[PDB]
Amino acid sequence: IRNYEEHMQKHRKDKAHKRFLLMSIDQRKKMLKNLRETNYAVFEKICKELGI
Amino acid sequence: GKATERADAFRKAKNRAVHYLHYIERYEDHTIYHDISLKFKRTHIKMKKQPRGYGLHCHRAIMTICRLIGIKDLYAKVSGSVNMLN
Amino acid sequence: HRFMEPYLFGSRLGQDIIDLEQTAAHLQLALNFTAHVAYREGIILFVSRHRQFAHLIETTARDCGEYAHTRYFKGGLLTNAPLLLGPGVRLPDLII
Amino acid sequence: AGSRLETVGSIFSRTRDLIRAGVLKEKPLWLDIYNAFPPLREPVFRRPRLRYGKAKAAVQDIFYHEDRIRAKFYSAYGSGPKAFDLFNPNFKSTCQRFVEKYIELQRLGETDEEKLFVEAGKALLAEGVTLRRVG
Amino acid sequence: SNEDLPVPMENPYKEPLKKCILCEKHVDYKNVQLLSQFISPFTGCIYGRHITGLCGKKQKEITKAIKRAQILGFMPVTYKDPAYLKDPKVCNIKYRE
Amino acid sequence: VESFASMLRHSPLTQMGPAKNKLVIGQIFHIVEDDLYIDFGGKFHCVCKRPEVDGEKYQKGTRVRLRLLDLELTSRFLGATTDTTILEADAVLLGLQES
Amino acid sequence: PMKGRFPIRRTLQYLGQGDVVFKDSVKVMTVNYNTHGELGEGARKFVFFNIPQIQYK
RNA sequence: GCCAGCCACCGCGGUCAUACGAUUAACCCAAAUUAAUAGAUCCACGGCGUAAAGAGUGUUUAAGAAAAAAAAUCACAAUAGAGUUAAAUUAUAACUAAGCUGUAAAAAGCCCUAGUUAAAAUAAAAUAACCCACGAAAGUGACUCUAAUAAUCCUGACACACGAUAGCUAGGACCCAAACUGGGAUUAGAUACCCCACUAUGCCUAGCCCUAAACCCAAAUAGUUACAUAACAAAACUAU
Ligand code: FES
Ligand SMILES: [K+]
Ligand SMILES: [Mg+2]
Ligand SMILES: [Mg+2]
Ligand SMILES: [Mg+2]
Ligand SMILES: [Mg+2]
Ligand SMILES: [Mg+2]
Ligand SMILES: [Mg+2]
Ligand SMILES: [Mg+2]
Ligand SMILES: [Mg+2]
Ligand SMILES: [Mg+2]
Ligand SMILES: [Mg+2]
Ligand SMILES: [Mg+2]
Ligand SMILES: [Mg+2]
Ligand SMILES: [Mg+2]
Ligand SMILES: [Mg+2]
Ligand SMILES: [Mg+2]
Ligand SMILES: [Mg+2]
Ligand SMILES: [Mg+2]
Ligand SMILES: [Mg+2]
Ligand SMILES: [Mg+2]
Ligand SMILES: [Mg+2]
Ligand SMILES: [Mg+2]
Ligand SMILES: [Mg+2]
Ligand SMILES: [Mg+2]
Ligand SMILES: [Mg+2]
Ligand SMILES: [Mg+2]
Ligand SMILES: [Mg+2]
Ligand SMILES: [Mg+2]
Ligand SMILES: [Mg+2]
Ligand SMILES: [Mg+2]
Ligand SMILES: [Mg+2]
Ligand SMILES: [Mg+2]
Ligand SMILES: [Mg+2]
Repeated sequence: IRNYEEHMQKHRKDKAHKRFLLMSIDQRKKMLKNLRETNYAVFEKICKELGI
Repeated sequence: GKATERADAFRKAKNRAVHYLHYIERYEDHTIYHDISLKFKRTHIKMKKQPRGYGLHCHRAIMTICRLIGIKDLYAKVSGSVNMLN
Repeated sequence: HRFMEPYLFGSRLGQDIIDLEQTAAHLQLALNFTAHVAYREGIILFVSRHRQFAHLIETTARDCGEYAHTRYFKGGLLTNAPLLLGPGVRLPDLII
Repeated sequence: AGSRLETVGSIFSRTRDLIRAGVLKEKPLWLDIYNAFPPLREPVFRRPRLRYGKAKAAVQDIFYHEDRIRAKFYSAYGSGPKAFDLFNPNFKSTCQRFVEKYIELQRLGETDEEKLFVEAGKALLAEGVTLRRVG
Repeated sequence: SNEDLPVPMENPYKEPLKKCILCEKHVDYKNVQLLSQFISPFTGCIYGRHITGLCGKKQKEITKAIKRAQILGFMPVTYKDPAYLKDPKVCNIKYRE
Repeated sequence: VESFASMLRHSPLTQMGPAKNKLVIGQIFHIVEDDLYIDFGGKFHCVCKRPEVDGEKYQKGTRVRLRLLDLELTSRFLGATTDTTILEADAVLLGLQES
Repeated sequence: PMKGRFPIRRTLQYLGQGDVVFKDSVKVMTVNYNTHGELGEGARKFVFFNIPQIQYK
């Protein structure tokens, strides 16, 4: 996700990567919800360390 | 049987009928052995076994065939196309 | 052919091999059935549309005293027998 | 008169049903033979459907341990100088002789294929046959 | 108990699959001779599979290698280089009849 | 009684292996003006043309030498459920049998 | 019923043939089960078959 | 005698009507009969290639499925930047020629033209390709480099992102093609097909518009070849 954002800042009109960036965020958003509902202690540490 | 004249049409149909004959088993000579559900092309016909008292409640074409076969107790429901040949 | 799968012993380098063990069982009944219908004075017809053994098969029936038909087969021969052959014709009781 | 439907059932099934029905009052002569001697499979009409999907045939390939030995001989020496004869039921081919002596040689406890192949060729040379190597 | 039945083994007579002309060989855009043999001398066109006879992998590589030399300045575009006109013939097309 | 499985193992057909490039002798059973119908022991009969040398001695029952290539010529074409056989075999003439 | 894996279980007779009557003191039933593993076969089949019968009564 | 009139639906009557009106006879209900309006009843546990029906595409939320097994892909033309040019054409120059373009046949146009030699820019990408790869779809096939193609591998909207071509707003480019327009010819007329000239525009940068026979008219994920041919086509079917 960080790599795509750096790519997006240079090539603004690129649309294939912009779709990839949005889908990557959604998948991470879906997985964070899954992690929260199973292991809260690890989810809190992951949320704090990565800045999400 | 098909011909140019109606009178000749009947004669051809009768003679060619005896060449094609089936034997239909009759449980106790009054009903089919078990309920039958079939879908011939686009015609849905369902037949159910019945006791001796209540008999011959079927399509008017089915009743004509049933009286010829010998079945005297049957219930039949026809769904979809009602074409006589099918 | 799909229906010949049970009767095939196996395939040898793409060439199918017929299981003679099943052939012997079938041939034993075939000869047994053929003789019985001939014992009861039955008409036997030899039919083979192959242009390499037509003369051999035709001579085979003559020696046995039976009938053979290795020529072109007319459409309404066995079915529409009265018109093709004659008014009253006794149909063959077995076909080979 | 009779039934002319091919797909209803076997000839035996229709004939006995019509007789039991009461329309055919003259029993055919072949019917009695059929009752005494029935075939392995009753002749019931079936539609030759074409096979689709992952289904394959059940026919097994005809391969033997001899064939593996024969492949090496054909690969190395090609076809033998002797001409194959299919008219003789008891014909012994040059490759067949090589396989037979190969089986006897390996019964002595030799496992290396190279030793088995080289010695077998030398043994055949002692019998007078020609084994000109190809290439 | 019968040892005469066939065993479930693979086919021992499987002849090795045919190799293309340039199989296991490294094509390049610098050797003009290798690339020039697959070009029509009169016109400069590139032969197809039915004429070249190469497989599906080395046919694309030759096409890409040739076009790289066209622009980089290593071989003529509209005709075959006359210096390599006497190389052995590998194509299956005949013009003289 | 010998089992059918043992018969195939020792049969000459099995010992031949692949049919390609095999020297098999055959006997002529039918003669035409230029075609020689030769039976080499296979399922079908191969057809060859009379050579220009010693062609007068190729008669019925004569034994010749053949090089089998395909046991039965058979190919598949598009739109055909079943392959169309030719009911023949492919072979070439190497000369007459050396008695 | 035509649709469904087991259309028989969606008829009045199947809903009425299950005889499990809870006492007047039972209010809430909580069922937890897993969708994987062979140990949960009894639990999953209990949910798939018997629960509609229990709720009906 | 398509007149007067009849019908619940299909229909009858246009000088030989079992349908109009009357008569004879018959049929069916019966102290009721017929007509008119409401009501009982009646659609899909059926379908979606050709019939009304799979929405242009992908992800995700709500929600729901999991239950046996098993599954991260891949030579090649994805995409977005940066640099580059073979073959053709044109500005332009020299030389020769008087004609050059155009059609079934001509006219108009040009003669500032045509042929040959020399040659930028813009635009478009022979043969390879009888190959079938990449991307979610629409799409992509001249060369080089950089960045790069989600998910440990279910379903999911009106939400988020995208979407050929034509069209709009502003700046730049213009070889060539070219709606509109003008001329020539054809025709009864030709504001059409045919011929000549030229504009919007097709192109680059930034923004918008969000439409297609966006059709492989066949939805996604797992499977089966059993059962079984409406027709035609690209065989039939099960589960969520
Ligand atoms: S067959 Fe190996 S590279 Fe062509
Ligand atoms: K190009
Ligand atoms: Mg109707
Ligand atoms: Mg009236
Ligand atoms: Mg009148
Ligand atoms: Mg009326
Ligand atoms: Mg009246
Ligand atoms: Mg439609
Ligand atoms: Mg449709
Ligand atoms: Mg949809
Ligand atoms: Mg959608
Ligand atoms: Mg959830
Ligand atoms: Mg760009
Ligand atoms: Mg300019
Ligand atoms: Mg003029
Ligand atoms: Mg000029
Ligand atoms: Mg393509
Ligand atoms: Mg996808
Ligand atoms: Mg991917
Ligand atoms: Mg989803
Ligand atoms: Mg658009
Ligand atoms: Mg546009
Ligand atoms: Mg535009
Ligand atoms: Mg406006
Ligand atoms: Mg503009
Ligand atoms: Mg312009
Ligand atoms: Mg122009
Ligand atoms: Mg005009
Ligand atoms: Mg499209
Ligand atoms: Mg659609
Ligand atoms: Mg679609
Ligand atoms: Mg969907
Ligand atoms: Mg997917
Ligand atoms: Mg699928």
